[PDB]
Amino acid sequence: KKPVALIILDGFALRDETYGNAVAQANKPNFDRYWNEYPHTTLKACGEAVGLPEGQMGNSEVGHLNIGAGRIVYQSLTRINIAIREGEFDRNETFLAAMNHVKQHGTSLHLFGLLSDGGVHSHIHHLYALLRLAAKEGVKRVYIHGFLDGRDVGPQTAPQYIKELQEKIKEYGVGEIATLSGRYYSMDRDKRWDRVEKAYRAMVYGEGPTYRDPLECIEDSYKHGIYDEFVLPSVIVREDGRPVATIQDNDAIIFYNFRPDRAIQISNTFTNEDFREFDRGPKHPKHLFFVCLTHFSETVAGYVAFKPTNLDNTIGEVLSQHGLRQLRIAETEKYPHVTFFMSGGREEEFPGEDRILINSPKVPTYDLKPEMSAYEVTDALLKEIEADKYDAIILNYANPDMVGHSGKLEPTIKAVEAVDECLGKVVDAILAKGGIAIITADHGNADEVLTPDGKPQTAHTTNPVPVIVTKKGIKLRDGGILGDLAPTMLDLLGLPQPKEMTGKSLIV
Ligand SMILES: [Mn+2]
Ligand SMILES: [Mn+2]
Repeated sequence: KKPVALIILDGFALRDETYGNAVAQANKPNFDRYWNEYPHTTLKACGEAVGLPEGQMGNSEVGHLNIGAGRIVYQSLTRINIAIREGEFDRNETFLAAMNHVKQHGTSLHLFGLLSDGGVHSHIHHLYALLRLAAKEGVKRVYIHGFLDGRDVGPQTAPQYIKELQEKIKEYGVGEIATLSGRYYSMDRDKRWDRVEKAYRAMVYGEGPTYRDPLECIEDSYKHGIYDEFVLPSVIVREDGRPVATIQDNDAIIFYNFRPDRAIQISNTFTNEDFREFDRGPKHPKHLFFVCLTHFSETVAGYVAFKPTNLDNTIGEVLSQHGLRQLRIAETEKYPHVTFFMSGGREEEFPGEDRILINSPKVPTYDLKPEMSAYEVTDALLKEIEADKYDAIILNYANPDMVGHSGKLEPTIKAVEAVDECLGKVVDAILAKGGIAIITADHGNADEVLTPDGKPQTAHTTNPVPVIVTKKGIKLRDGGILGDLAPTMLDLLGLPQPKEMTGKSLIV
């Protein structure tokens, strides 16, 4: 069994400047030899090249969606942007139905979402559109519960978004910031239900640090070294000390996040009839008209404003269709991208698809353990390779992206070095097995963890990703995009490529 393996170095891109570039500064003997000894090229992993507005950096969802699809996958951010531009956003029946509910049953409208213009999980401009729409629809009571970013934008940038929002609220004549919480608590994706609960109880019970001014809340957090991303779920209160607003029975909630992985958990806490992860308290809110901007999961008992469209014949499906055995492997942090997103937004496994989940280290931030679980993932898979069970393999090494998000150079360099070591073991095992490896990445991050002034850079970059096909004797085209990865794999697998896959094999 000569396996063909697609190895994704999450957040590993190619950038010339070496300043703050942990990818370049790291000692990657393994990666370097393969780059030198095997055919390679770079791919566009951002902007229109992956279904995003021009300029928009890529990410795991977008990245894994496009890699697994073998075509340019139209993204949510773009789609909604167009809706707002074409005046279709204001005609959305789900939004209107939610607005009618609060008006008809005299309740309140609550707006959930990442407060920033990162564009990865949301865009603050989408929130303003809802605020403008709520004002147009005559919705009296509108409350904003913002989740502070600092991961897709500057580490301490919330003040400007809060400011801009406050200005929009005044202009539009509706809205009131009710709570502010770091996305660390309100947008967890590791089933750390303790974090989630914290966000929940601030929102529905008004429990947590209380302030009368959104900005003083932020000022105070920064004062304690707690920045945007990690801001404790706080509650804004009125002159009478009472919370500005708490989610109650029959209230409506519009969660303006369009990325699912970090939205499902809190969405379940709110809509799940029977919920066990933790005790929501006996007086917890019921009968909430819950609206998801896009589809999060079948579990979320709520409506979807922008309904999804099937992604047919993604590599997972073509491999399965041809009786091949495939394995998806990754540690917690990237398990959803190597499975859900890779499979074209599909939850259920394909027949013949196996999955291995390795638990990420039990650390708050991964700068505290740069090697994360890279070693456990390598050992588990090395075993799978010795067994000779799989035809295709999809491995994702989260380290570069996860610790690069810390905005720290040394830890990110350590991370990159840890993965290189692992990468050599994996590819060397593949080759020894007579198989071929496609070493690549979904987008950049670790190529820039410091700003020009030397400050922490906690977000992705727009740099191209590397592409190595460990198959001597071949050449790779150059104007490639992620959507060209799947066709190349099928090419290597010698399987026919579906018409759906509009991408082109990188092999000449
Ligand atoms: Mn990624
Ligand atoms: Mn990332």
